[PDB]
Amino acid sequence: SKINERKNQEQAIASYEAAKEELGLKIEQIAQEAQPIKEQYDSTKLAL
Amino acid sequence: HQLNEIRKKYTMRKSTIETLREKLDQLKREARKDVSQKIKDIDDQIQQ
Repeated sequence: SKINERKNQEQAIASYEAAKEELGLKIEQIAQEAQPIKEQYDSTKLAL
Repeated sequence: HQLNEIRKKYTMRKSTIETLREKLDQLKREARKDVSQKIKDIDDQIQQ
């Protein structure tokens, strides 16, 4: 019974780890796309 | 004894649903406690 509880908990932890790796790649790409927006905002503020 | 083991497997399935019910109870209790704490913290931060 405890092995089954540990197995489902480990499956949830593995799903969370897979989500963490994919979300880390997603946040990395989101930051890479966001940085040009910040640069454009700074340029617009300087021009204004 | 194999038939008794099949009945034991049915009882173990009942044990697994009891383990599921206790896990659901603890999960709901921890979830309500954390959500209440988070709501109170968010409200305190908003008030601040």
